[PDB]
Amino acid sequence: FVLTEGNPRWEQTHLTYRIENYTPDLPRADVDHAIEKAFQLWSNVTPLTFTKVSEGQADIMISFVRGDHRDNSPFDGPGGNLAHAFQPGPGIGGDAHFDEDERWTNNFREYNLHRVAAHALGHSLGLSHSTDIGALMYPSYTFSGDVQLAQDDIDGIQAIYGRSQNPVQPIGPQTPKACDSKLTFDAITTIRGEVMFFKDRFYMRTNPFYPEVELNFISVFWPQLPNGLEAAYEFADRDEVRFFKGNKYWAVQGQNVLHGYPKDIYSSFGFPRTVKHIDAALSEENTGKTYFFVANKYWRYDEYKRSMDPGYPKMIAHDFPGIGHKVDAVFMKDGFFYFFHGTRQYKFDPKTKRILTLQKANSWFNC
Amino acid sequence: GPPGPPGPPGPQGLAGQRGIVGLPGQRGERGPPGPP
Amino acid sequence: GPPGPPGPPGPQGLAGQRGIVGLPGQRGERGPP
Amino acid sequence: GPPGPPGPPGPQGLAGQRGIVGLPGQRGERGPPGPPGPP
Ligand SMILES: [Ca+2]
Ligand SMILES: [Ca+2]
Ligand SMILES: [Ca+2]
Ligand SMILES: [Ca+2]
Ligand SMILES: [Zn+2]
Ligand SMILES: [Zn+2]
Repeated sequence: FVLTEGNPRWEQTHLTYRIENYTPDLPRADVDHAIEKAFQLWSNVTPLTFTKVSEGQADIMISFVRGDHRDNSPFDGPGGNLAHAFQPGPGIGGDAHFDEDERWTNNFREYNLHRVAAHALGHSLGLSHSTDIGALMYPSYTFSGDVQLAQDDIDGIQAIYGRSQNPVQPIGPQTPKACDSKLTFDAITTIRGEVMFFKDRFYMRTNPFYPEVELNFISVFWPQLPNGLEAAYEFADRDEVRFFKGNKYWAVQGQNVLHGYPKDIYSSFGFPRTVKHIDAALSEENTGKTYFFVANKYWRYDEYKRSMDPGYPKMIAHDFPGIGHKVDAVFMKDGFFYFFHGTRQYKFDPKTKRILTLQKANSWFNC
Repeated sequence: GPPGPPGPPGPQGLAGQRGIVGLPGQRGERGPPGPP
Repeated sequence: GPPGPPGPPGPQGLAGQRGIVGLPGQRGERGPP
Repeated sequence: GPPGPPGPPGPQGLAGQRGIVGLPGQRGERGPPGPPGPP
């Protein structure tokens, strides 16, 4: 997080704001609400309060404007800069201007007003752009349907004003660090030539032609997948990547979620309802044999026959000696199976069923 | 003493950062059949 | 008098270029017999 | 009696919003032929 230069802050703990004008994009109420709710995310973690005066002068004037508008920071039409706000202070101080040339929505569609507002209001209270990709205060519009402060935004805002008086004390999601032992995984897939590891609402993109690991919100490519995936595997044959979350899964074709998902795992694959979820999964190079690990047992699905294989509720501790009792993630690359559990990665050899090399989970990165 | 005037404008704002590299394209269909 | 209003905010920065396009999918597999 | 001097500059305008994800690349070439069938 970054505190604006000059450390601008408000002296008065009880602030007032006002929605000067409105956008013809959303019913005045949906906007009042969107802004009401946004102001709450910040007041929820600080001693600050935000009252809305319907007329007169408010500490924060919120307005919707186009291109040039007597303020030094003209808008660029559709796209790009969605809005701006000014650091705390008198007059124009602490104001927010939303680029009207934008299509403001109260849904998933491009440019959800609420999500863009929570950011702006960050600048309005004294915060500047954070270098942490998972922060709300990161100069980039992403949106997975939910909008919350990241632990980073909470730290930064409380650095300026202090904590909420609430007795429990709110907390936000933390961002993963590629090169940090103890790092663990939720799922690992091989989407088109590269390998993507998942951790929370983030992915770590590893591509052979490039040297660096890329960290980012899974929503960059797939806004409508569920937050916190459980397993994922690519199926070359049908250029598909299936993601799992509990009792159902999502099929993604490159960058587009296919029509019809999520879809339950019991009907589509044939698991007993005793299996409430999949822990990890990987599919054979070309033999069309997808393996789904469920606790200490595993199942094998025949992708072509679109049905499980003969009596497969088999124990992992048998057909896969060593690896362990539990699997967090798994993926196949170069005829080898790389099992992940906790912080350790096993280089299992299917050919001779032997654990060739124990290693760091984050080993696959540049550390 | 009478209050002075306003200072100039803050320097230009930084350019926005580039975007995320697109995902790889779809693998090509399989080659044609074999010559009997 | 007052050495004075701190002055207006500089203009906002341009938006960053789109993201470079990704690579051309791996070639297909060798056809059937 | 005398009007004071000019105030300091101005806060630097906020940085620009970030770019937009890249289009996914074009599909790859078709694979090589397949081994010979019957004699
Ligand atoms: Ca104001
Ligand atoms: Ca715009
Ligand atoms: Ca409009
Ligand atoms: Ca898992
Ligand atoms: Zn403006
Ligand atoms: Zn911003």
